[PDB]
Amino acid sequence: SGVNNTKKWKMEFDTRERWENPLMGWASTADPLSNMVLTFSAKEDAIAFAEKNGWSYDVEEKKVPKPKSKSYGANFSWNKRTRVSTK
Amino acid sequence: KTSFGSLKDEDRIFTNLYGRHDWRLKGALRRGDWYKTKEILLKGPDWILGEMKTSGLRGRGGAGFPTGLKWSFMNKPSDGRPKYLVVNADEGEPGTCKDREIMRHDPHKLVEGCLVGGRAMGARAAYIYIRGEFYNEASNLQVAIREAYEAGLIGKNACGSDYDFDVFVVRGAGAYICGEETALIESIEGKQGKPRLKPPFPADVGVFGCPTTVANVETVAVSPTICRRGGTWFAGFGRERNSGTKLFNISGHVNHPCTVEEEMSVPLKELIEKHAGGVTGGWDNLLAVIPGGSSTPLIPKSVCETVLMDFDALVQAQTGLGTAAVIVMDRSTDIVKAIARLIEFYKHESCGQCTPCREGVDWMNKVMARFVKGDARPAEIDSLWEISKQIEGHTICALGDGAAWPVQGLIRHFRPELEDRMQRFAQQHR
Amino acid sequence: GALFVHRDTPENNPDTPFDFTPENYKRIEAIVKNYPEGHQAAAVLPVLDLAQRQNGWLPISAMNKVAEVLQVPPMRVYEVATFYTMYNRKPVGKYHIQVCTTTPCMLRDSDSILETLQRKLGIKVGETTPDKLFTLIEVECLGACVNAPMVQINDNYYEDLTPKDIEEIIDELKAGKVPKPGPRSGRFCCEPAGGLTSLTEPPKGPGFGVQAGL
Ligand SMILES: Cc1cc2nc3c(=O)[nH]c(=O)nc-3n(C[C@H](O)[C@H](O)[C@H](O)COP(=O)(O)O)c2cc1C
Ligand code: SF4
Ligand code: FES
Repeated sequence: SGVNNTKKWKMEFDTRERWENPLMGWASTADPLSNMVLTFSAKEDAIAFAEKNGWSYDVEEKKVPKPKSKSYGANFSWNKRTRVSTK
Repeated sequence: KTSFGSLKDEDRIFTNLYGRHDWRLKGALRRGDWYKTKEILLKGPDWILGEMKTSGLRGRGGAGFPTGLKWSFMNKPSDGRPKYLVVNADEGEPGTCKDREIMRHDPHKLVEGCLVGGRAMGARAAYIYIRGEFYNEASNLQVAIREAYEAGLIGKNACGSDYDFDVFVVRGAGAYICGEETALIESIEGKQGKPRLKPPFPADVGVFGCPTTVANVETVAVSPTICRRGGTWFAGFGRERNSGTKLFNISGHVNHPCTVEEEMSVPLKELIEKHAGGVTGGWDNLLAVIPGGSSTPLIPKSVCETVLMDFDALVQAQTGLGTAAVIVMDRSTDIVKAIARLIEFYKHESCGQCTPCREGVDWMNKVMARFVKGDARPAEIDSLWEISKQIEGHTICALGDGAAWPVQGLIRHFRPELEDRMQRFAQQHR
Repeated sequence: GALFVHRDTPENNPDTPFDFTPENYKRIEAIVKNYPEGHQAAAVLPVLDLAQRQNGWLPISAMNKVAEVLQVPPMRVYEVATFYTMYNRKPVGKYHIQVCTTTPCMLRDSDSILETLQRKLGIKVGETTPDKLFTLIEVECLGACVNAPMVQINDNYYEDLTPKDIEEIIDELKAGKVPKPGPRSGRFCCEPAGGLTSLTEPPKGPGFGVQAGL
C-alpha cells in the first residue's frame, strides 16, 4: 500500500535480448543500456534530457488514484446495498 | 446535606427487590406502577426529558453518562426512518447482578420505563436485549409484556394516549461483549457481537441503521418514578452531579452477600457493614475492594475507609463507580490470583476485532499467569504497566480499557506483593 | 480443545438429517416478524438457538438449514454459531452443567464445587459422562455473584451451593427428578441472610409522592 515509489519520473530503455549462458545457465546480454534508469523531478526534465541525447522517447502521463468517498456509517445502512453482512 | 445513606423505604424505587410481593400486573399496580402513565405521555417528549435532566440521573450501565442529555439526541424530527429504544439487559460484568433482580421481580417497572423513555425519544418500539443465560428472567419479562398488551398499556394506543409502542425481547447467546452498546446493536442485527467504531453515533445510525438509544435496565426502569415523583425528589439524594438512589451488589468475602438499594455517595464502609454484615472476620481483615465490578481497579483497605460510593468520589480514588458491584477480598485472599482470573475473563470475552485487545489482553493474561507463580523478574512489572497503557485508549470499545485498569490497580497498590513472589520463586529454584 | 474449523464426520456432515418440526416453523415466523421487513438476518440468533433447543446441539446440517430458512449465506450463520459460546457445535449431555469460576465466585469457593462434581461424576471439565447424561464445563460470570458459588444446568440456576448441596442436585438428576432452581442456603433470592435490612415496610401504594400538576 505504500506510495513512496510513485513520486518521481523515470527514464528506462527498451528491453533487448537476454540469452542463456552455455556454461552456467546465467542470463547473458549484449545491451550496455539494459540496466540504465534515470530519475527526474518533472516530466519536462526527463523530456529535455532525452532530446539532447538524441533518444527517441515515449512519455506516459502520471496516474493518480481518484479521490474516493469513504463513509464508515454506510456499512450499516437502513435501505441501501452498502450494508455489510460481516465485520 | 453532607452525610448520605440510611435511605428510607418510602424513597426506595425498586420496592419488590426481594420478590416478596406479586411480580405480575396485579402486584405492580398495587405498588404504584402504571399510575398516571397516560398523563406522563401527554405531557410530551420535552417535559419528560426535562425531568430526566433535572434529576441529574446518570448511566447505570457502567459509564455513568448524564441520561437526560443522552436521551435528547433522539429529540429531533424524523427522516422517514423508524426510531428505536434498545434496553441493555446483558448484565455480564463480573460482580454485577442488579439488572437480573429488576427483570424477575419488577418486570412492569422496566416495561413502563420502556414506554416513557421510548416516548421521550419518539421511538416506535423497544428491543430489550437480555443475556441468553437469563432464561427464566426472560420468560418472566415476556409474561409481564403480554399482560401489559392485554391491559392496553403497550401496543396500539398505549395507555389510551394515541401513541403506539411495541416491546420485543431478544435473547443473547453468550457473550459479555454484547453488553457494549454498539456490539449489542450488531448482535440484534444478526451479526457477531463486534462493536462499531464511532462516529456514527447510535442516535444517528443505530440498529437496522436507524436512530437508536441504548439504555441500561436500571436507567430505564427508574424513569417513570422520576416523572411521577419529579426530578427534584430524585435530585435530593447523593452529592451534586451524583444524585439518586442506586442498587449495590456486595459479593466476595462478606458475611451476607446481597443486593440492596441505597442512596448515592453512601460511604463504602457503611454500605458493607450495615447491609452486607461486614467483612468476613472483621473490618481489619479487609485487603482490597473492587468497587464497581471487574472493570474498575481495586482499592486497598486504607482508601476504603473514607471513600464515598458515587461517580466523582471514586474517580479521585483512581477507580470508578461502574455498575456499583462491590467485590470484597479479605487478607486470606491471593490478590494476584484474584486479578489474574479477571484478566482470564477478559481474554475469554474479547471479541477479537481490534489488534490491541485481541493480542494485548491475551498477552497480559500470560504475564499475569506467571506473576501468580512468581515466574518472572521485577523488570516485567513495568513492562506489564506499559503494555496495559498501550491497550488503553487505543481500542474500538471500552472492553480493552476495562482489561487494562484491573492490571493497573494491582500494580499501583500491590507492587510489593508481586515482587515478593518473584523473590520467593527465584530462591525456591536457585 | 474446542476447534473453530468444521471437518466432516459420519455423525456430523451436510447430510446429517435435520429439519424443523411443523410446530417450530410456526415459531420461526413469529420470530421473523419481530423485525423490520428486509432485515430478517436479525432472526439468525433466535432461530439458530431454536434449532438447538429442538436438537440439543448444532450439526452443520442444522446451521445450513437456518441459513436456507432465512436465506442468509451459510458463512454468516457459521460466524454466529462459532462466536457465541452457548451454541453447542458438538453434542452435549442431557444435563449441561456449567460452573462459574470467575473471581466473585472463586472467592466463595467455586473450586470446591468443581472438585466435587469431578469426583462425583468421575469426569473432568470439558468431558461427558460415558452414559452421556452430564457434560461438565467451567464458565465465566453468569450474573449471580451475590449467590455464589453457583452453577447453571440447562436453563436453571442452582445457587449458594456447598459440596453437599451439589451432590444432592446430581442425585436428583440421576433419579429423573427436577431439583428446583434457586439458593440452597435458606434465603429465597438475593436478600441478605439473617433478615432484610431494607424493604421491611409495606409498599406505599399508588399515587404516593406524586408531583403536583401531573
Ligand atoms: C465490555 C462491555 C460490556 C458492557 N456490558 C454492559 C452490560 O452488561 N449492561 C449495561 O447496561 N451496559 C454495559 N456496558 C456499557 C454500555 O456500553 C452502555 O454504556 C450502556 O449500556 C448504556 O448506557 P447507560 O448506562 O447510560 O444507560 C458495557 C460496556 C463494555 C465496554
Ligand atoms: S477492545 Fe476488544 S472487545 Fe472491544 S472491539 Fe476491540 S477486540 Fe473487540
Ligand atoms: S462471578 Fe460467578 S456468577 Fe458472577
